[PDB]
Amino acid sequence: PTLEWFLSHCHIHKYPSKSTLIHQGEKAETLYYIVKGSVAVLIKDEEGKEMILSYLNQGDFIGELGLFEEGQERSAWVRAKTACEVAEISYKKFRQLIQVNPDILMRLSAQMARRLQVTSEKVGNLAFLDVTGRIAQTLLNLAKQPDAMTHPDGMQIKITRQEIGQIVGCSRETVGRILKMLEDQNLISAHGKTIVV
Amino acid sequence: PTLEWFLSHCHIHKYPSKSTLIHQGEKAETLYYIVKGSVAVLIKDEEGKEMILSYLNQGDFIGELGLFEEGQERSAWVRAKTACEVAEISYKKFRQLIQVNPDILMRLSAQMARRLQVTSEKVGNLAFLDVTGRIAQTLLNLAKQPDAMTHPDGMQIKITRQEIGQIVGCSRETVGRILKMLEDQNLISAHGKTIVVYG
DNA sequence: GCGAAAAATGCGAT
DNA sequence: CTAGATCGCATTTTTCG
DNA sequence: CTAGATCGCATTTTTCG
DNA sequence: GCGAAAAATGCGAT
Ligand SMILES: Nc1ncnc2c1ncn2[C@@H]1O[C@@H]2COP(=O)(O)O[C@H]2[C@H]1O
Ligand SMILES: Nc1ncnc2c1ncn2[C@@H]1O[C@@H]2COP(=O)(O)O[C@H]2[C@H]1O
Repeated sequence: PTLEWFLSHCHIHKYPSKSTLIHQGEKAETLYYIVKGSVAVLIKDEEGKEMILSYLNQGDFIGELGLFEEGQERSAWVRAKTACEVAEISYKKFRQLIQVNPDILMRLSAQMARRLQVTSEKVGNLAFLDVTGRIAQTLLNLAKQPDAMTHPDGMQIKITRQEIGQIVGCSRETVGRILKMLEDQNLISAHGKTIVV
Repeated sequence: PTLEWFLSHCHIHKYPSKSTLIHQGEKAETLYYIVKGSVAVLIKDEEGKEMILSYLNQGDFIGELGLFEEGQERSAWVRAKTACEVAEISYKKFRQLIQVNPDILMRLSAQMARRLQVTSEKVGNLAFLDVTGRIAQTLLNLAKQPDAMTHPDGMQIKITRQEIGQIVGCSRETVGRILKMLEDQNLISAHGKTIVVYG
């Protein structure tokens, strides 16, 4: 619709399965717009480990956190999860775009409000829950949002235990030791591809 | 300027220290703008624990995360830390003050801008750092906000060991038990209040 | 600027 | 193995009439 | 106490030409 | 739409 004026005012780039869409700490002067696919958002800790703050997808503005005050630079890594096509465009341009139309400012603004929410619940989650109850939370959230292939008795996921650990905050060998517990209990199913029965 | 206009249509109220401005859960439909004083945004889980996602001062907007979708709930309690002056409009109303002047829709979104970058880091200090690290990062965090009186060396923050905990996630005990030595380490000294960078 | 009362802290071996 | 979490109510420490 | 973390490497599983 | 190659897993006494 309105978001139609934008799409054809930006570019279409190509990034394969693993390219790092944007890197931490590098003066933000352009916002991406995932056309097809899904990137993942991550910050890391001195010793090297990563944590997956979020999983953006098909139609989510990216790297916006700075279109509002020059002098800023990245705050997280974004590496394409699948095959992603990103709609590139500078901040200034995009800016003079808003003066033409307002509506388009009223879109991501939301996007960045829905995240401010979720993330609060991640702190709500990381501090009010022990790893078990957190893996349960994270499986549901992945049984939700797209890509979760339907299955006979529920939704199906495709994620590595090593990976769960990152969204959550625990170690490789607990995520998987928990999944077995859940497995045994009959809450889900497991095999490199888990089903959240 | 582009705000006196914004306050033009904006019933304004004076809330007293410690008053609940907003309930986490309640149906959301009104915006707010703090023209004086300051609040604190906090979440709390059923067994009774609480957390401080942040403190909000003058110029800050509050309860604006339901402003984009019809039918959200207020995502967290907000309680005046002092006596505030708060202006309100009403969602439906705001949306109109936008079409006619989309600028007032900017300032706000550049706020959340930051708020997201910030609350984001909360998540990262929490899963990455130890209670200590998170106190060291908390002391400085506060040591530089609208209320840090200048001490000959560094400055004088004013806080209780329990606020810290709420901001950190650990206990009333472990905080001090963890503050004593951080003091013996000789970077700061406490006693009812604390001074950052030697005292 | 003095109190009584309301709050905020400290203990530690599990 | 290690970081923190805890509980009953005695104390400093703070608030404001 | 009690929830979680580690490490070196045989197996398994999943990925990529 | 096979297979070597490259990643993810499972173990526990501490
Ligand atoms: N908590 C979050 N939830 C979702 N997306 C985020 C979050 N934090 C950062 N990002 C995204 O990651 C991007 C990294 O670059 P920017 O800081 O430009 O903008 C950031 C956002 O688009
Ligand atoms: N993570 C956060 N950081 C700062 N403020 C927040 C956060 N989460 C919620 N809030 C604020 O608290 C308000 C609670 O109600 P709303 O969701 O309407 O709007 C929310 C924001 O104004």
